[PDB]
Amino acid sequence: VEKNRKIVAENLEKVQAEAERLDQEEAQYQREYSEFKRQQLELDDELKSV
Amino acid sequence: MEGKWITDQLRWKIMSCKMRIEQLKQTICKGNEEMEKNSEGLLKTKEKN
Repeated sequence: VEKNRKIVAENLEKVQAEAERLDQEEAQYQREYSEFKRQQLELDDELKSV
Repeated sequence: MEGKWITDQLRWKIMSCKMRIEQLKQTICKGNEEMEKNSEGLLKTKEKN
């Protein structure tokens, strides 16, 4: 049971390690998309203004 | 005394072993419940991933 516990603990740890990496990636997608959104929200006003 | 002293050593050995079986059975229950919880958590995390 200690062996199985250790194996499963490593699986949970390594799977959660990917979860936190994807959290940084998704956080980065938001950080970048927010910039593209900022630009888009100006081009739409320039288009309407022009 | 040299007679009872020997049988009481055995009695203490049995009682000690029983106290250790009670401990190991609980240790396995604890280990299993921790593993079962960790397995359900891992499954949920894979699903989330």
